[PDB]
Parts: sequence; C-alpha cells; structure tokens
Amino acid sequence: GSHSMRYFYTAMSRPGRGEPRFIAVGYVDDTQFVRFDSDAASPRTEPRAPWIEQEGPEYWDRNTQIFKTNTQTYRESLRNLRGYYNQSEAGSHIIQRMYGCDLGPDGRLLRGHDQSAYDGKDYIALNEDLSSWTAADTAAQITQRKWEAARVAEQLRAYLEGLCVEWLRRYLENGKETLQRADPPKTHVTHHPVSDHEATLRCWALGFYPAEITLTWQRDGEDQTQDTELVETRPAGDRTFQKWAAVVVPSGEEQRYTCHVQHEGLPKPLTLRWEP
Amino acid sequence: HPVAEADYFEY
Amino acid sequence: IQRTPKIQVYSRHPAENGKSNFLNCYVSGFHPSDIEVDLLKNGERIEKVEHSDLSFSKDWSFYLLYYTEFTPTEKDEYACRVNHVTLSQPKIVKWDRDM
Repeated sequence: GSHSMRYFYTAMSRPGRGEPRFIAVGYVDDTQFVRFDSDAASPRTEPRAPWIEQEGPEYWDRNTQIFKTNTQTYRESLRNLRGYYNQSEAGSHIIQRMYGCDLGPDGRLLRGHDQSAYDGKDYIALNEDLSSWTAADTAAQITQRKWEAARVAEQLRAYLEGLCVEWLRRYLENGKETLQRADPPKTHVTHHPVSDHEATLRCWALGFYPAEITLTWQRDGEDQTQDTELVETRPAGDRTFQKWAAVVVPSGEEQRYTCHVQHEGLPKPLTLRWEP
Repeated sequence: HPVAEADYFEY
Repeated sequence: IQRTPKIQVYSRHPAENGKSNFLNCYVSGFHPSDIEVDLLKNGERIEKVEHSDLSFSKDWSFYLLYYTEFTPTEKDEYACRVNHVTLSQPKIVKWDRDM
C-alpha cells in the first residue's frame, strides 16, 4: 500500500513556568514509533514501537542530539514570532511543525511536506515543489525571507527525497508484519429504538488498521450524509481504530438502509444491514 | 529519522 | 484562537461484564494543547490513568488518548472529566457501551 512518515513538533511557551516545552513524535502511517519530550526527567528519544527498538545507539544518540538542538532553536523561534506579532511576554504561544514524506504503492516518493503553524494557524509551508514557500501573513514573510536567504528549502528537499524515504522504507521492512498489514474492520449494525416510531441504526467498525475508513449509510441506495451522525475515528489503544455512523430511521423502514464500509483491509467493500 | 536543522532554521 | 476538545469515552474491546478491558477517553480537536483529563469510577477519580504522547492532526488541533484497565459491571458507572481553557467548567462525558 501507500505509506508515509511524519514528525510532529510542538514547541510551547509558558511564561513564568520555565522555558518552552519541546516535544517531537514520529509516525509511520498511524503508528507512532518515537517520542522526545524536553520536560522528561532525562530527555532522550524513546522508542514507541517494537520494530524501532532494533536501531543502534548511534540512531538514538543522533535523534536525541537533533531534538535537544531543536529544543533550543524552537525557543528562539518562539521569541522571534512573539516579536513578529508585537505580542507581550505574558502569553503562552505554540509553534507546531509537521513534515515528512509520502510513498506510493511502488515505494516511490509521491511528495514531501513541511508545514508550520503558530497558535494553531497556518504560518509557513514548503510548497510541493520542495523549493518555494507559502507564507500566511507578513510575519511569516519575515521567516520566509530568512529561510530563502539561508536556503532552508534546499535542505528540506534533500532530506525529503533522500533520508526521509530511505528511513521510511527501512521502517516498513522492519515492521512489515504490522506496518504492511491492513486489519479490516469488524462490523455490526445495532438497533436502538428512540421512540415508538423511530430507531437508531448504528453501523460499527472495530479493530481496523490503518485509521482511514469510509463508513456511510444509504437509504434506498442514496447517501444520507446530512442525516448521518458520524463520530471521529478513534484509537482503541491496541493499534486499531474504531468508528461508527448512526442514522435515525422510521420504525419499519430499517431494511431500506444499508451501511457501506470501505477500508484498505477490505478487498470487497461491505454492505451491511440491521439483522433482527 | 528526523531532519537535522541548523541555527539558521530559526523562524 | 482557541478550539474546544471533542471527547469520546469507550472501551478498547466490546464490553462484557466481569471481563477485564480498557476504558478510553479520547480528546481531540482542541487548541491550545494544555488539557486536564480524569477518568471517573462512580464519580471518583481513577488513580493510575495513562495517556498517549501529544500529537496533532492535519488541522493543527491536538489529540490525546487517556486510558486505564477496568472491569465493567452492570452497576459501576464510568466517565471522563475534561477541562480546557475553552471550558468554563469541567465537562463530564459518561461511558455508554453503545457509543
């Protein structure tokens, strides 16, 4: 299948409560495999998936050096952004960054990403060309000018087309029994009367991986987008995800409704109905 | 594996 | 500037009374990242609750999974209690095994 690697950085200031926290987590698809937290008793890069544990000390040391360096750099960046927005020293602020690479089903680079946000709003992003920037405002234009001056984009491109893909492929091989295994959803439809003449049909998908899934209800073969209550896909805590979609239907009309499930783990898409 | 930044990677 | 958390409370496995399981509270879609989450058993804070590492979605909103082992029964009530800067007071969501 297609696969991706992402690192997610959160740098958060907290005036009066010490220096800004820096936390980095790394993912392959929906599987976290590393963390680094500057607030840890002894901050170091820690494994969070069994298949990464085989990496040698050089790997962990390299990672930790990078994250420790970032802990410092991102603090300066937070100071800089505070100034770019003429903000007071009183408030907490957050830089977030997500970056990494996407592979297609042939294992080839589909595209790279490097995106940053400030206080939850898009700040600056590397364009798909891996060569130019999109800055959200005149503050981010200052960063852009700095990054253009320092040829940051060229270094991200080198990483994204090189190390990023190389390591992702390595992880996919090392963790192939899980990372390259799609677990299809276990499905059932439940029925709950909400009144004498309406009932809830809830279509459940449990135990699936990866998280991407499509769960819809149709009535007489027509999508019921507006009338469907769809919960956010949620982690079970055992690597798998859960989701449900519910419709309230007129009593007696239950068989006009079909739940449709699309998941990578499904060679054939499911059509389910309530089975009384 | 993450990307190595420099000091000029500051925002 | 700020986004209030979504909250879901649910079990890792289908709930079966007297069978050990995991109670989950998934908080998501919030910003900024500071958040307080307690799992409750009959209204009282459960002590040994673990959580996932801070990460975020493509829209920059944060999410965390808080979880603990539990053995559901017919009469024990479970819930998740969440506070965030966006909430004037803590929000309590009850565990409903059909949700």
